[PDB]
Amino acid sequence: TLENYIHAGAYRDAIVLALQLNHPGRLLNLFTNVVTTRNPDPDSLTGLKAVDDVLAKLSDEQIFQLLLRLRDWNTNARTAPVAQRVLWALFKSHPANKLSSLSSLNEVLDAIKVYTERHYKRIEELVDESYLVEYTLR
Amino acid sequence: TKQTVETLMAGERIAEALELGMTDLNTIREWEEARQINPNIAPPQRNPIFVALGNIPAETYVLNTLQKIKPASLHDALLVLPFSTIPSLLTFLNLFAQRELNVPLTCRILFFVLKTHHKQIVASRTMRATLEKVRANLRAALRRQKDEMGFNIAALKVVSMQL
Amino acid sequence: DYLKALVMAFRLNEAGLITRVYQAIPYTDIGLVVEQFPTVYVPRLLRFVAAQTEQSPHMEFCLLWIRALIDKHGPWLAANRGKVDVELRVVARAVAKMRDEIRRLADENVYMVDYLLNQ
Amino acid sequence: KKEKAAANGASRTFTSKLLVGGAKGDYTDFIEHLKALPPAAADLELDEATNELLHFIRALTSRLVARRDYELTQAWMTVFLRLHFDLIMENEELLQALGEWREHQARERDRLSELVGYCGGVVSFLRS
Repeated sequence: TLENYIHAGAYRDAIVLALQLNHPGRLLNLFTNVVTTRNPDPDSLTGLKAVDDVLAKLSDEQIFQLLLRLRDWNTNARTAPVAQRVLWALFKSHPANKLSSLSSLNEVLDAIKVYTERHYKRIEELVDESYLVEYTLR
Repeated sequence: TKQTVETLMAGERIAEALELGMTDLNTIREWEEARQINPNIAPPQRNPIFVALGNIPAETYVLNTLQKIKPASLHDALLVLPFSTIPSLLTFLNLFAQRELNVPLTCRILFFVLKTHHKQIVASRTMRATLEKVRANLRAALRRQKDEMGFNIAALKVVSMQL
Repeated sequence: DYLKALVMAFRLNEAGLITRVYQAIPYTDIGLVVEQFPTVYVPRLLRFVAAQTEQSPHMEFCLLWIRALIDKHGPWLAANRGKVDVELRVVARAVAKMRDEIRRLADENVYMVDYLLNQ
Repeated sequence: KKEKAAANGASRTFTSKLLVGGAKGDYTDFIEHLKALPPAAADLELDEATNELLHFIRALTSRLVARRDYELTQAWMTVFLRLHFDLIMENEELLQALGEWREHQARERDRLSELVGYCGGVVSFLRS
């Protein structure tokens, strides 16, 4: 299965390198490009199964680093949604117990929780407004 | 006085952007229907601006010029448009929904449009059809991005309880 | 039919009667009724279905009433505003209280269910 | 009033009738029992397809398929899943029970949220 290591290890090595980088990072842009791929096949967490997969094999200190950046991507409305979707793939592919443990977690987790709640209120309000369409039509 | 210079400027940018984008969409669907006749030999020849930009989809050229306008001027600028532009706009709005491109923005602008064009939109069956499209897609988009944060906030509450 | 009775019950101003005939009508007829209903009694009617939303466990019914109301008499409320802006403002309050009470609890629960259903 | 005690619970022969509900189809008596006592923190915190939790969840599921008591259903369901969520994640039966509950719960949530959503929104628009 050496060919398999070669094909699969590509994006793994790519992302991992991104996370190692404490630079602003095209990590955002890698995720972003891969979560809105105009062809969403197959139907799963990121649309590219490979992304769920490399998400699963994740190094734990790097899971932490990923959250540390995620909380930063939640401050801007623009970068927010992609953050929400990787957060979603992350939480769905990992049971809570591995995640409860550490490898300073709670403060980051609370920034995440707070800002996620904010955008929740925002989007709900937008559904309420969005019904305007429903009336205008009929 | 000056407000109308702003408004007018921000009007022309969206109007012509929408012209280019709409023509582009129409050529590509033409090429679609043309290739489904004979798959071999059929070039797109798109407007040079897109290929100049790094060969981008119409949707995003439109979306960008939009996203670029000042929040405040966005209102009067929307209002100042000729109606001839409107259907195209809905056709793009649909697309913004279909790919979940900047939902709160595509919303805000969609409301601004509907608030000022009720009767006009509900008149022509074509515009109403595109409006049903954006209805569906924008509703589906909001749904998904809602449920996502819900699950997210459930898991966050559960690990916060677990700690 | 029912309409007739409701217009008389308002014509008499007798609150209890209005209520009896109000809860009397079946949910399928509400459209028909609100459609044929006199506009002058529409603001008053709103005040009523507002106060009913926030003082009697009949959610689906009252919300349906407001729904078919704004549906059939929306432009009217729009253009008029004036005193109706008070009526409106108690309807909004009324759905708001109804919103944040039935939403906040519901989806939260189901979201947790979802997480549990996924392990 | 009752909706004041409902918001009080979430801040803070019984099992007989509830288990008798398993024999029957209407947990109605039990529902009234619950509607009675104000310190449900004492009561709710309390083998083989005849343990109380499966049947309680089944009772909320039963109430959902009615057209009444959404409010106390949700109120009871949140304090249920406030402390029992770690214990029921271990068993399998109440998982399938929650899987059935989520169905009805979903349908009705959709219905009601479209209604209060539509109304809340359009009214917020009209007052502009």
